[PDB]
Amino acid sequence: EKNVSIVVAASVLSSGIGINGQLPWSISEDLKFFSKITNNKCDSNKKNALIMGRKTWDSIGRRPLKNRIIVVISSSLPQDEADPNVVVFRNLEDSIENLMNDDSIENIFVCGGESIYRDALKDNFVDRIYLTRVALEDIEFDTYFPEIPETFLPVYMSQTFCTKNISYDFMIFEKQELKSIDDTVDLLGEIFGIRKMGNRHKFPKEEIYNTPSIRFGREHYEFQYLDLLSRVLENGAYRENRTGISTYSIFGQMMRFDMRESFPLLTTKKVAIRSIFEELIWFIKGDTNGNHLIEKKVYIWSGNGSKEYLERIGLGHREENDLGPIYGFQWRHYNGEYKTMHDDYTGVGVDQLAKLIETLKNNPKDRRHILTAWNPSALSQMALPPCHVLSQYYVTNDNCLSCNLYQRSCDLGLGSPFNIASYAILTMMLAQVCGYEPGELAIFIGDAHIYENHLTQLKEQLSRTPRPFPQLKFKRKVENIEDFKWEDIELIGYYPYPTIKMDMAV
Amino acid sequence: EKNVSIVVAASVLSSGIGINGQLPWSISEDLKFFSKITNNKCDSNKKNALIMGRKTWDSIGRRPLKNRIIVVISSSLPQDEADPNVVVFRNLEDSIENLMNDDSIENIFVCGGESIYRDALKDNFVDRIYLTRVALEDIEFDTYFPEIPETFLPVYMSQTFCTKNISYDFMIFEKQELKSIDDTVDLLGEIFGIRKMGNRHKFPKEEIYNTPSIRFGREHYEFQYLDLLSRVLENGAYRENRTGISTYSIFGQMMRFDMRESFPLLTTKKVAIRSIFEELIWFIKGDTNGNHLIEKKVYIWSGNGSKEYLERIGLGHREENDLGPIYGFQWRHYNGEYKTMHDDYTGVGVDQLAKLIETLKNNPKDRRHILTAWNPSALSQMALPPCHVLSQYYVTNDNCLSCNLYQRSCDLGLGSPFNIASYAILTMMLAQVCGYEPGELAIFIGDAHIYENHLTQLKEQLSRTPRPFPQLKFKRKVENIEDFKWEDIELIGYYPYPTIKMDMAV
Ligand SMILES: NC(=O)C1=CN([C@@H]2O[C@H](COP(=O)(O)OP(=O)(O)OC[C@H]3O[C@@H](n4cnc5c(N)ncnc54)[C@H](OP(=O)(O)O)[C@@H]3O)[C@@H](O)[C@H]2O)C=CC1
Ligand SMILES: NC(=O)C1=CN([C@@H]2O[C@H](COP(=O)(O)OP(=O)(O)OC[C@H]3O[C@@H](n4cnc5c(N)ncnc54)[C@H](OP(=O)(O)O)[C@@H]3O)[C@@H](O)[C@H]2O)C=CC1
Ligand SMILES: CN(Cc1cnc2nc(N)nc(N)c2n1)c1ccc(C(=O)N[C@@H](CCC(=O)O)C(=O)O)cc1
Ligand SMILES: CN(Cc1cnc2nc(N)nc(N)c2n1)c1ccc(C(=O)N[C@@H](CCC(=O)O)C(=O)O)cc1
Ligand SMILES: Nc1nc2[nH]cc(Cc3ccc(C(=O)Nc4ccccc4CC(=O)O)cc3)c2c(=O)[nH]1
Ligand SMILES: Nc1nc2[nH]cc(Cc3ccc(C(=O)Nc4ccccc4CC(=O)O)cc3)c2c(=O)[nH]1
Ligand SMILES: O=c1[nH]c(=O)n([C@H]2C[C@H](O)[C@@H](COP(=O)(O)O)O2)cc1F
Ligand SMILES: O=c1[nH]c(=O)n([C@H]2C[C@H](O)[C@@H](COP(=O)(O)O)O2)cc1F
Repeated sequence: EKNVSIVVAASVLSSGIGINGQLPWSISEDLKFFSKITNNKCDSNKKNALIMGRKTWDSIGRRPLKNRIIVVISSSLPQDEADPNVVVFRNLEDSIENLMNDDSIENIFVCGGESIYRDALKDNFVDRIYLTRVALEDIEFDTYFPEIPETFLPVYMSQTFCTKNISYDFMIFEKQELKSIDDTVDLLGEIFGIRKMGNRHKFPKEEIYNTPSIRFGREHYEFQYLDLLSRVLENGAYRENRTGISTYSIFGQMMRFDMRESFPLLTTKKVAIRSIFEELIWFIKGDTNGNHLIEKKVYIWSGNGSKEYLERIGLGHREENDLGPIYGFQWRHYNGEYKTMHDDYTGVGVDQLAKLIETLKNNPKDRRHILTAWNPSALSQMALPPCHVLSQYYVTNDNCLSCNLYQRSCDLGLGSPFNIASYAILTMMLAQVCGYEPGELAIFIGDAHIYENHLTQLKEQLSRTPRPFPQLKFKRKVENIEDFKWEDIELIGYYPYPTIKMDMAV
Repeated sequence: EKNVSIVVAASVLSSGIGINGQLPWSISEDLKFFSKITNNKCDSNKKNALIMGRKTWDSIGRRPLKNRIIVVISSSLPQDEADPNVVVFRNLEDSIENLMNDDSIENIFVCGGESIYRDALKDNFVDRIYLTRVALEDIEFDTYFPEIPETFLPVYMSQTFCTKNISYDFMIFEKQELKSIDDTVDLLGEIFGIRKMGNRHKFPKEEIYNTPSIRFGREHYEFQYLDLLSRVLENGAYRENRTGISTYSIFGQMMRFDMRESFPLLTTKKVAIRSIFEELIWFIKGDTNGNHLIEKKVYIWSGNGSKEYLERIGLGHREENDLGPIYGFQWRHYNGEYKTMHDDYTGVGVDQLAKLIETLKNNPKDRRHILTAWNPSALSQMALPPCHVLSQYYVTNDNCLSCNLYQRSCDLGLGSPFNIASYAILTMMLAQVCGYEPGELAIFIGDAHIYENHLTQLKEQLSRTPRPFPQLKFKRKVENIEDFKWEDIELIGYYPYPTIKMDMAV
């Protein structure tokens, strides 16, 4: 009685694994994973057995794999005894004689085809599943991986990797069937109520924890957002704010995101990527005219730029969509005397974005690559004070550009998915203009909250197991950061769950 | 064969437990901990046995404890059979007959005196130790807790609690004697080198991990700093900077600190608390004269305020210790045209600190309580750009004041211990002026680094097991935040390790 594991690489949605007798992709790192996961043994005097169908045996050229014994399932192949590294059995059941005897076999792996996968789960022989989800779907398949039965639960999900612009994950599904420290902490939690800081930061309950079975393997960095969503539902204090819609708020959180091998665009909800870019390039160009976004069918700044909202906050004399000095006016013309959105401010103010780019490539190891937007002198003229307040940038020793963002207030339903993608794109743009590669993205949050009208929606989003991040590449290299266009951005491998509607609190 | 645990409350340094037949302190929460830790049982049809000496039996008034069987060790007391909850044995060895028979006893606890504690460890009967370290030392003891033998290792250290201005911890010492997820992550770490983000954030090795035996119980919030020290020693990239002393730097870190029941002043190194305050009140008053700190014997701003350093950065015309517009000039006179340190700036600039206090008590649930110091227009006039750049404050539903601080650059040897205490004191001052209690302190760090001349010192600091945080209380309630004086601050229960000398990089 030893371990039997399935190793497979299937597509993310349709679970396709083959086409015309070969794989529908060429991922080098995946083959290395298969080689290391099937050679992983504890006894040096034992070998691992790899069960596979005949057509798969034809796919690998009918040649043995080093340090392993290939078990071919076929009714026609002659049970040859010449090659000691290849053995043939007539049916799958007989091949599981590796259990009963043959103590020289330590582990068993089932890396066959649809025919072998299907009647290996149906016959209930599989203990573990090593799944390699690949983000390719608009191609043709003819051989699929069967649906994972409900007896299996995911226990690990790696970060999203990239090979030839193809995103892929690594998951582990397992078949389901000290206390002295935990008890002492519980007893101290009963004595001190909210005096013990642990009780102010309780672990989320299972009913609000996305994919609860993955306990120790929450490596995928979308969990940095889905678990922040859970921490708010658990510890969020019911509070009122400037709007009529109350929130559940906690203070002091952070999220990390990789940008080297993936793009932190959430997959549990279809995020409008075009509107994010059109807002970011709107900041970079220095524009404050709210109509230029409406002319491009971007209505995210319409609520805070209406005639009734401006008169309500004391800016009735201001024009319709004149948001005033905001993001992109403190970036390009800091401390500049703002008049209207039609005047020409070329030359006035401190150009932080220009000095940022000039410093990033003339002094990379400088510790002052900071782009701020909090101007106390201009706060009263703003239609809305800056939420993503201050950002710092960092050049690593391997010529990568990381980014840290502090956010005073975070709408986890609407603003947060945008802010993650927006500052990811901005870091990539700065990397190309300065000649670096994208690094990491860390977002530090002050007032992390959830609007009470988003409770039914965000609980729906938490019920969706995350999919691998897509890839974002630029089609051309620009000479100045202002020259970026929407046609220059190519989003590769984005297969999200259906979009979720959530109303903005004005 | 069941479990035998020691329960004891000893002083932090000398390990005193008694005086004149009674305890040297009155901590209510500690007695509740003893009651719950000795009643913790799994079988409802069994009771726990509490072994204690005769003099301890006199201390509790010779009356039984509910739901427990007290075992008194005494050579003179008559072995009475009347009370079934009290039994007397002639020696400690005979009393450990609870093991051999009497299956109605589930657990055994040794909460005796020095006489019972000493020959319970010497006879090697103890499996676990529940230690309650109390921060009282300048009093008189006559009964001590014996030194913990090397066979025990700490596995848990709770946060610092407060009762009647007395700080105390809870530790657990234990006697020393799935893999499928860990292996898959290791295999992916071999395939992808630094492409897997986990390899850029490696767990610190044991030789640089403070108190490595405490794996799952790093509750004490001094570990938020000692483990950041370890993460830098593990992943820190060797980089040069504006000074001649290179650093080991990582990007994007955070630390949490409780301020309700303790004061985050590091105990692994004696921190000059007076110099921290004199710098903070120097900021609050709006002063930029570097000599006023030297007149108060505070020389932390002498390196960056010398005649040779000012001429080196292009400010030769500036006076000797005229640091220019820095912290405390952007706080009180933001965007104010700076001349010299002798002029009168009363009225010019935006007073953030005043508007911060006015907003904290007139609109607590506001999400804009932000105090910034990054002014791009005044950066060129500064002797040193702001390190603690921007801070945000938050009022909880139970009238507590939390604080978030973003720090672009962090000298983990010198600036970090100061910044932790400085913004802790500032939050407490704002709480008293606004009528709140201290809450939490979260510090978000950009360039967290360690200067290479601090390597021998910081490794020494990592070899010291942390002690409970002290308490900081104000002697009087001030009417304005500027009225605070050093005589008004009382530091209670600070018993740190000896101070460590580290040179500042100018
Ligand atoms: N992405 C991935 O991880 C993997 C993908 N693949 C791909 O899948 C494709 C091949 O898989 P597939 O087409 O399903 O063929 P299979 O690999 O599953 O093998 C099929 C053969 O196995 C034998 N067989 C199957 N069931 C039985 C049975 N109940 N009793 C006796 N013999 C049986 C038959 O051999 P016979 O007719 O001779 O008796 C049959 O022709 C290829 O494109 C391959 O590249 C393969 C492995 C892994
Ligand atoms: N901080 C804490 O957690 C605790 C503190 N304390 C404090 O400690 C003080 C008391 O402890 P302490 O003074 O050490 O006295 P003890 O509680 O250790 O008990 C002493 C008595 O135990 C008996 N005894 C001890 N050793 C032996 C032996 N080898 N054989 C037979 N009998 C033995 C003797 O009784 P006899 O002479 O009658 O034979 C002796 O007088 C008190 O102040 C108490 O409050 C007590 C418990 C816990
Ligand atoms: C056609 N086929 C089946 C195949 C392909 N990809 C997979 N990918 C995954 N994740 N899981 C599988 N079971 C799997 N199976 C193949 C193809 C090549 C090799 C192979 O050459 N393996 C070498 C590895 C070669 C290398 O290191 O790049 C080995 O050492 O096992 C194995 C199976
Ligand atoms: C003198 N003495 C010994 C004593 C005192 N403090 C300690 N504190 C600690 N952490 N550990 C000990 N072993 C300990 N022992 C005492 C004093 C009072 C009670 C006592 O009354 N215990 C009640 C608790 C009373 C309450 O809940 O406040 C119980 O239910 O056990 C026990 C032992
Ligand atoms: N309270 C408050 N005020 C704000 N002022 C400005 C903002 C930024 C902001 C960011 C995002 C959206 C938004 O509608 N997103 C969204 C989400 C899911 C599906 C479709 C869309 C719309 C689309 O297809 O673009 C709106 C506003 C903002 C905020 O998020 N909250
Ligand atoms: N590179 C660089 N530039 C700086 N400019 C300004 C600072 C702030 C700062 C903070 C602390 C100290 C300092 O000497 N601490 C210390 C530590 C241990 C023992 C004794 C003392 C001195 C004492 O008793 O006060 C000096 C400077 C600072 C910095 O920390 N690093
Ligand atoms: O980029 C943004 N990100 C964001 O999260 N918000 C949300 C956060 C909050 O719900 C509201 C502003 O909070 P407040 O108006 O109280 O400062 O806008 C707005 C943005 F523009
Ligand atoms: O409050 C402070 N905290 C701090 O950590 N430093 C250190 C960090 C770094 O070692 C140096 C400034 O880094 P740089 O001069 O490169 O901006 O001062 C200075 C302060 F004033």
